[PDB]
Amino acid sequence: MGHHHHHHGSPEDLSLEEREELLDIRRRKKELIDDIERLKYEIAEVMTEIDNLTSVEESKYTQRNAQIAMGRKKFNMDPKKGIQFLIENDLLQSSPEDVAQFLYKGEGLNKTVIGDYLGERDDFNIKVLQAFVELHEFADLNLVQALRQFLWSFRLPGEAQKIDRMMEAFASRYCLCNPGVFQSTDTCYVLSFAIIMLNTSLHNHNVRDKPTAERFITMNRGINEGGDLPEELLRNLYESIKNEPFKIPEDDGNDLTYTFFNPDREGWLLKLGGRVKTWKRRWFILTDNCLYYFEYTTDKEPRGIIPLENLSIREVEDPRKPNCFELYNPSHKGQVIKACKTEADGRVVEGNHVVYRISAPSPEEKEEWMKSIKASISRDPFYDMLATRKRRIANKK
Amino acid sequence: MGHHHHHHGSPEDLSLEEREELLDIRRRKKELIDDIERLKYEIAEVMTEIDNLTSVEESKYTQRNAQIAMGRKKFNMDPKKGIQFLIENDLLQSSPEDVAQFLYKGEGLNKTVIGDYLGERDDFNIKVLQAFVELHEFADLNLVQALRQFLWSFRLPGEAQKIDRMMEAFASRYCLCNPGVFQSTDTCYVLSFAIIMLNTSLHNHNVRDKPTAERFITMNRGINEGGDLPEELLRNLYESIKNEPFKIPEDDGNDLTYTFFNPDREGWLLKLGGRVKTWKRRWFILTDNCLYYFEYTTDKEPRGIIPLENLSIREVEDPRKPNCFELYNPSHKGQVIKACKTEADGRVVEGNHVVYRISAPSPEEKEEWMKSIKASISRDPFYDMLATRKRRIANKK
Ligand SMILES: O=P(O)(O)O[C@H]1[C@H](O)[C@@H](OP(=O)(O)O)[C@H](OP(=O)(O)O)[C@@H](OP(=O)(O)O)[C@H]1O
Ligand SMILES: O=P(O)(O)O[C@H]1[C@H](O)[C@@H](OP(=O)(O)O)[C@H](OP(=O)(O)O)[C@@H](OP(=O)(O)O)[C@H]1O
Repeated sequence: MGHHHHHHGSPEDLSLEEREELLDIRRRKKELIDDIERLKYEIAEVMTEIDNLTSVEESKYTQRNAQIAMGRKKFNMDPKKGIQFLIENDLLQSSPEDVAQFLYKGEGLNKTVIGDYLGERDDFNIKVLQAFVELHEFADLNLVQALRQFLWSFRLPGEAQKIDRMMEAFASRYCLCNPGVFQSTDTCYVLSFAIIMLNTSLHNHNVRDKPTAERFITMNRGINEGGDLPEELLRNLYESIKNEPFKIPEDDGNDLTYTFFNPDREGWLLKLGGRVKTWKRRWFILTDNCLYYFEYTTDKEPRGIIPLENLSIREVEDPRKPNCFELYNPSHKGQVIKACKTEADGRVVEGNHVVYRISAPSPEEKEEWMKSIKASISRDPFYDMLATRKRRIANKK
Repeated sequence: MGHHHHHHGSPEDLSLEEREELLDIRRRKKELIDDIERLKYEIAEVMTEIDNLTSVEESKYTQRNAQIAMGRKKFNMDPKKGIQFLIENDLLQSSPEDVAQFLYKGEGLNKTVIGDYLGERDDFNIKVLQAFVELHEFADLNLVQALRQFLWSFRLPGEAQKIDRMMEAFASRYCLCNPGVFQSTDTCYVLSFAIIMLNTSLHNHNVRDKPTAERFITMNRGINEGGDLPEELLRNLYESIKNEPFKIPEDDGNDLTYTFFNPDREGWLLKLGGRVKTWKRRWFILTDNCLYYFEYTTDKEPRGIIPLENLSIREVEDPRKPNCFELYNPSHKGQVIKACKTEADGRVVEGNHVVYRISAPSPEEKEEWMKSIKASISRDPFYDMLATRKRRIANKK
């Protein structure tokens, strides 16, 4: 167009050849500088070699390296003994901060053992855990970003009490680094486990219900001490996890972050009677590691309650009913399972079941129920830990 | 056995080949630098070719200001290297007095870096330090006022030997400026640290019990080479610090003047006897790596004295008493601990203890005493240096 000041060319303007040459020269100079730096480093190394360092003349590895290597192996066998060895032999200073730096570096250390050690209730270990989380720089990171760093540094212990200590230290550190984001440490803690469950949900194929961004927003309603967190904040967390699962060190495929299942379920099932083997359709609620069943969805009181403590599942083929499994106690063959139910007259009595045979409406519902029940049983101490924590999260109005 | 931290050596340097290699590397580096310079020249030529001088460009370039700024930048990263750059660029003269004036003005200089440089043991640095203190006028100022002035000029280094050199230089200067105020340099030095400790005690919220003027006065009994300083002088110093904490430049909230804590302890505990296994309530005082115990808080004469050198402490189970710990000699198992105590007849005799078992009224107090005793045993180099000066402050030679 007849105008002025308009290139109407490419996205870039015209370059001049001399300028390009100058740029190339600058690059060359930079390379030369780098080379010089490398040479200087080499010279320094040579000087160190020249210098008298105490050791013996023939040596495959050196004194410091050899001693630290054995100390790391000692740590992996028994963290308390390893730390002690390193301190005694002046390979590591005695303060919680120095020990924490050693653990954070984590060179040649088993990260499961790191987790076992940091999760101990001893006063020294508690102080190391504090310094350990202080080595994680959480300022200006969203909660997932901080979790990614933290969960690279160690492997979560199996003991519910130990998991609690470490996630409490994490949540407290996050909130101090990011003040005003969450109303309480409890909020941060519970949301953290919501993120961990979402990781399992979205990335483990054994989980069929893949929550949407909107669904995850709804699930965390009232988490902020009764209030709701910003929808944008929850979306960023959801999308980060969706895009990339938690990367776990020394991953055995058995990690909590990958196998944190929802232990709760509701729905219709048929159940076979105890002494009298009649099939009845009942509304079932799995909650608090118990299977509650009701005659009608509108009933206030359950028809019966089956504690899942000490039970396991076996699939069975039934002559009449499809998609069957049994709950049974593998330790007490032929013995009645501890449970309660209501008779026709309203009397609450003990159940007469050696086994509970259950039939699901579809193969898919069978698999869902067995997963939920197994999950509920297998991680009960941990779900209990979260439940007692969530109660203090809810506020009383 | 144990090996000494600093080792002695005989001058030997069999690394002729290595040295030669280093020299070769240096030569290569020099060549690289020359090449870089050539490249820069070429770039300049290219720039000239690019530019057409219709006139000359008016952008103020100032080589002298650039060198000044460069020198400061260098100093703040490495004080020795910044000072050498300024000298080579004719912006600073090379005498200790000239370097001292440069640091004393400290224009755009990091005050922590100034302290790092002044504290060094080098012959040149020692001379700079003396000239640096000479540029401070302490005449007609009291010790707090002189300390306010001095502590504006630099930040105290962390190392005990460096602090000592700087505070010795200060105390010497103060006493020359104000003759007759203190009977010795030692008196001035120790009182300076009493003032610093007071600043910490009054102004650091971590110190619970704030000293009164009268506590500060009595704490300093005998400091003037065996005699007391004027009551009103000590009161004036106390009142000045109480009214205004030391103002520290570039303060990070972790300055020595704010964190100079008193580790000495006192309290009632129950102790088990030696030959005769009776439990006695005794008033304990821990100071200068020794545990004293008394019948009454008002006694000057202790019931016993237990030097902590060569001892260790461990928590112990007792059949009857809770919250117990034990002093024992880790290196000589079963050996009687060197101590003295008084008998009912007034004799002083050696103790008969292989261990000193002591019961605290709470688990918390047991933990506190153990921590304090362990800290005493591990020692603190600067606490010890102050202790030494306090011992030399003496009435008669
Ligand atoms: O209703 P009828 O055909 O008489 O049979 C009943 C139902 O199957 C009960 O199920 P529900 O309680 O769900 O109604 C069952 O109790 P369980 O709940 O213990 O299975 C009874 O077991 P016994 O009481 O053990 O015979 C059985 O007698
Ligand atoms: O008071 P009685 O019951 O006679 O028993 C005394 C006290 O326990 C003493 O403690 P204290 O000195 O605090 O009064 C102790 O001295 P230690 O202070 O050395 O423990 C004596 O130890 P032996 O002297 O070793 O028996 C012990 O005989």
